[PDB]
Amino acid sequence: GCCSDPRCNMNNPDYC
Repeated sequence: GCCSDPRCNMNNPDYC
């Protein structure tokens, strides 16, 4: 889950 990761969430607007 990309939403759980702060960096993933921030850099992946399509993912989360």
